[PDB]
Amino acid sequence: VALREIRRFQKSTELLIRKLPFQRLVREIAQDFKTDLRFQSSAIGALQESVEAYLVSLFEDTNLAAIHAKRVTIQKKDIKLARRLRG
Amino acid sequence: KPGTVALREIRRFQKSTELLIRKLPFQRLVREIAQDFKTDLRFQSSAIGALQESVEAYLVSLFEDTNLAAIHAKRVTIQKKDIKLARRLRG
Amino acid sequence: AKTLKDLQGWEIITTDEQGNIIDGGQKRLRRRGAKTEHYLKRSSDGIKLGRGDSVVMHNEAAGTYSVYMIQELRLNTLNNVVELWALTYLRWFNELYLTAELAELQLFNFIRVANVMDGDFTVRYICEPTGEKFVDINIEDVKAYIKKVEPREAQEYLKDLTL
Amino acid sequence: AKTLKDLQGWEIITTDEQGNIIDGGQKRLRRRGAKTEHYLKRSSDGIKLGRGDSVVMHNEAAGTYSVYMIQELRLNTLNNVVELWALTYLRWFNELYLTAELAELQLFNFIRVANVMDGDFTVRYICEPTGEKFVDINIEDVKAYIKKVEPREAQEYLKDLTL
Amino acid sequence: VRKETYSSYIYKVLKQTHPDTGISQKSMSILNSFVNDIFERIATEASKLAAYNKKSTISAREIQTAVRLILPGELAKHAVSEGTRAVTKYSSS
Amino acid sequence: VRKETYSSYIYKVLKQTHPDTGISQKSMSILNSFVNDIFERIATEASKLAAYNKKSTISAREIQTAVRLILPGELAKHAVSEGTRAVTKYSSS
Amino acid sequence: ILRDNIQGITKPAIRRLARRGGVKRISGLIYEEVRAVLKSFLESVIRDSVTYTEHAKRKTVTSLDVVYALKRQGRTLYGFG
Amino acid sequence: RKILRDNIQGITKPAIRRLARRGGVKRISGLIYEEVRAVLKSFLESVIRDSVTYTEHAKRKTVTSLDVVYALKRQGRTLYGFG
Amino acid sequence: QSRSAKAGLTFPVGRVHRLLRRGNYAQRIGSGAPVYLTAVLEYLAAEILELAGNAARDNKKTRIIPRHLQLAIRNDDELNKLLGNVTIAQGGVLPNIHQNL
Amino acid sequence: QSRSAKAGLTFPVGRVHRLLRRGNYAQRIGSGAPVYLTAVLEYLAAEILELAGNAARDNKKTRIIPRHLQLAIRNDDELNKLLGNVTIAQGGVLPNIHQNLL
DNA sequence: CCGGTGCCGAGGCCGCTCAATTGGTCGTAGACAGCTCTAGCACCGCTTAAACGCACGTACGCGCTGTCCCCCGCGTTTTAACCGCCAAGGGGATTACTCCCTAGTCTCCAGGCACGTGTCAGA
DNA sequence: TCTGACACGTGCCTGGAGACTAGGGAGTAATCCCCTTGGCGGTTAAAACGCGGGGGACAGCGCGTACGTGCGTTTAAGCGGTGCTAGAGCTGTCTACGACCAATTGAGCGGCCTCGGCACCGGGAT
Repeated sequence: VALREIRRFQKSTELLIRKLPFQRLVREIAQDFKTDLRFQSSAIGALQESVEAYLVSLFEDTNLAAIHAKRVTIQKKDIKLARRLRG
Repeated sequence: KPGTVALREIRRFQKSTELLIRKLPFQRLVREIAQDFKTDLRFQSSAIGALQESVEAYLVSLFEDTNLAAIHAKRVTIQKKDIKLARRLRG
Repeated sequence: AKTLKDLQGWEIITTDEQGNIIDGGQKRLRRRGAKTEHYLKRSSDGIKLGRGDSVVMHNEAAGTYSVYMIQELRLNTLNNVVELWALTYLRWFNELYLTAELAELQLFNFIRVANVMDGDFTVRYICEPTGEKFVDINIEDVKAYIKKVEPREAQEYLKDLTL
Repeated sequence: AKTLKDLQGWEIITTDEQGNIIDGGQKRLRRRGAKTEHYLKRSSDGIKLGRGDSVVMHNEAAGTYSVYMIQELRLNTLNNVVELWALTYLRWFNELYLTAELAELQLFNFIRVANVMDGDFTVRYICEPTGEKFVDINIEDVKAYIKKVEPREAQEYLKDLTL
Repeated sequence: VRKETYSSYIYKVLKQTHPDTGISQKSMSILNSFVNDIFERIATEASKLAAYNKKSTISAREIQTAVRLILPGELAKHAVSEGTRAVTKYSSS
Repeated sequence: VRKETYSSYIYKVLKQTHPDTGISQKSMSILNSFVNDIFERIATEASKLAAYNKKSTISAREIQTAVRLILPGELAKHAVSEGTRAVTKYSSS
Repeated sequence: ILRDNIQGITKPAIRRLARRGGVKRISGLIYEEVRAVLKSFLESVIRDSVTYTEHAKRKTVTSLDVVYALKRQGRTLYGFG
Repeated sequence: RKILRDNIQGITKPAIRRLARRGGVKRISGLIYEEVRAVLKSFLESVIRDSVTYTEHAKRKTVTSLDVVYALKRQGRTLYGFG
Repeated sequence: QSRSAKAGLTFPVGRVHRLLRRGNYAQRIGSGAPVYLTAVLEYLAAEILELAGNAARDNKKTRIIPRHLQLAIRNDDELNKLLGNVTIAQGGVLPNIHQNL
Repeated sequence: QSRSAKAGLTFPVGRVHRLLRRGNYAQRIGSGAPVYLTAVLEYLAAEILELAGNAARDNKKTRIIPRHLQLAIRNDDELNKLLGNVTIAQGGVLPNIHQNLL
């Protein structure tokens, strides 16, 4: 059931993060920098395809950080080091 | 007591700012690495020390992250897998 | 203000500590801990525009006035000659409700200042543009957290005080 | 060769597999596995200059000839119009010793080719410019590892065969 | 309107090696931004490279050195071998 | 001969606040390369930022936007507050 | 108005991203940390894109502006310009 | 023309030990000194080759401090104090 | 007969020269520089298109989707080192798994 | 007087303008741009110099060694976020230890 | 750290080529001004995948212990790293002039851009 | 078995190509030193090796608790289809601001003394 979900979400190229939550998220973040600021409809999809690429590049390395410590389940201290080692 | 003069050496080399890597073996290393790129290629003596400082600041930044990866893995010693991870976490 | 043509009615007052001083060009140094404050008073009457003041301004499309509660002001940004993030107020379309919505006020709208408190105006409760969640808290409790703490935590403070 | 004024006596022969073909501009594609080879023959007599050949050239300061055993050749580098990393030989100041020292040969020095083997010349042992470590190995054992494997491992191969 | 891309040239260089394979417009924009990023990378490398020798003329030497600085491995070795073979045919005419 | 460094200006701007503190020549070259790298960063950012708007000039707004892009946080705010004050004291003369 | 929208991306979405990354099991306390990482990441990227748009006297952040902001941060995105 | 046969061993084991004590490492395993020198070889094989292409772009024969600091500036490892 | 035909390539030499002149990369520009950049851009586009066509032939599809381009890039070694800080939209991730899972 | 004296700054306006004109950044260059750039890098040099002076006065020294510049850059948060990919000649390392070692 | 020579290295002092500064003058890219049309925002609704829980076994995180072995540390040998010093040499500068190569300006034209209707993928 | 987007002729117009000019920047030769490299003594500070040991690394275990998975269940996410309107990207003037040409000049880059705070010692408490 698990590795079937890995094989499903590792072959298809769909939008993993939802569109309108990401829209509200980037609007809530950009409202502290410019009020009544519009977004291009391609720009939010570009932000989504960059954020879901950076998160997958972080997760595929914190999985290496988890299996380096002879464990399978990742932790908050795994991703803290996974960001802190390169960012 | 074992393991307390290592912290003394850490406190000595953290307060200091000298060159831990020796000059002439590093110079021979840079020369034998550039031997495959240009024969009879001379180096400026400032450039060798510049490469030594960049190598030193890259290696201590690798070793700090390696020790942090060992600390996160509930250990105090480091292994080859830690530096393999740190190279696969930094390209 | 928008540009330097509209910035000819204010000057940069850079208070270092809670006392009112200038000490040159922003202490001549960038100093942590002692967070610098800037309230810009016009030379006509000396009306202060500080971090937590409630200014009155006519809207750009309505014409009817509105109160803006200043949350932050940033000296010399890119599009504007000085930026001002202020919290909006709810118009009754004389009781005025509070709103945690940030906006930006220009210099050609601001007319007078009015410390709107509970019983020239009267606050009743913090509200929202959705039309619910009336929390009967005046502005005196949040201005200390606005003036003392940077607004990165005060935003979540008045967002958690609502709902 | 040094520049295009001296590169008018050779052409680019790009053999894809071990067979001798051209197939356009380096297979028209970059293909892994099938490592491409380049030996450049002059149009006067067709003398091959391949990866593992031993060419003869007069030195730039000595005048007496010297043998260079080609380890690698890189088409169209920056300073030279083609670069050639060749292993040097030890002059007796007719037996010639082998040397694992890389150098670069220009086109205005190369005269003839000579497959120097053990008993026009005679190899005795691999040696060094320090003057010791005579290892009586001919060049036929290393040319297969030169032609089959990229020189990043063949450098350590003939460095480990010495000492 | 009047926005130049590299769409037709990418389509023509695709249709002479794999003539039975189409290409999407999204992948066309991907390849256009890809070659534009490589163009501005080589240009901003050659600019700072000509600034280092106090020159003002970008030549084939400057772009060849910048493209052997940017592209890693034997890909640059095949790239300069194609570039010199093209510019010899160009300047020889 | 003819090496346009930043030695005397850095030495003068040091002594106007802490006049009893010396400075080594190695630290002087460090600060020279420091301000040269920041100048190169802001100049390349302003060049790309003027190329991104199809413009041909670099005004003070271009360098102000590029330096709000480059420097992080409150240091950029203090930097633009210093720069705008200096250009208003410069141009109004 | 807009508040707590970082809970709009939920823990099954982070589970989907983690299955794409190649994990087998994840903890239940990593979700707030992943949200805190994403908040700073989107804060930096959105701030650079807002700076790029506010430079050009526009009032709409374009895909070209956000791909320039991602190019400047060493995360060069393709397919938009 | 020096026979520098694997001078990556010239960075001896107490040198990596001193670098680790500067980095804050309590104790090192014995299968690390062979790996750290390979990491150093892989790093220098990039940065020295970049500096050699930089200094042979300008038709020179000396690798000056400007060449290595520009090669480190391009790689995102920007050195100070040399140019 | 034109400049691109005299070079013998399928990429525009004149557009490269005009963008090099208008991009503030130098004051003067030599003759061999835009045709050299034209040749290396044509070679890079031809190699990435050949690898994308190989991915499309190995995935039984007649059109280059972005997944074919990302699989062609990440399956190659030197193209991944050239495009390490490159995130392709609508392409997902390279299929790989760890042995310790 | 020069443009730096008219601006109220101690850093060269004309040298920065000449380097901007000879650096091939644009065909045209505005008037406020070189004085803005000199003001910015003058403020940056002044801040790093006063932090280096604080690091020297915390060591009872006057001549600023490069170790003082390293300990002044890395102790500040926003300068270290600015100079994240920097390498300082003769700087050593931060005095730093982890709690899971002692 | 007191404190003493001392030292070698920065700090003023002089000073002289030279690029910063001023003044006209032209010319040319941005600032206003309209417009227009276009892509983005709001909202209601309609399905509808999917997030949100409760159980629930269960399987790995995690603490204990127990062995064991490998590296920390010290003590003796050793060997080349640092210094330095002379000497050779070679390439990095800087004229120099010139020449040829490219910017500028016409100049002709063609090519590659926007539709477009015929044609080919998917479920 | 179904259809719905992608690809071959399509006028053009405006950007690319050829030709004809000078000017100015690189590219040949040419000094001459200003940096290297190299090989000599030397001497000593780390480097190498051997052993003791003991403390951390690895492995097995057993208590267990947080987590994948199964099944309702909301419920907010995705698509559509509206209307509308804010502003992006145009054209057009011109105008204000910069590039470029001589003149000038202080200034800020090199020599040259002139001291002056850091080094590392006796040795003392750190």
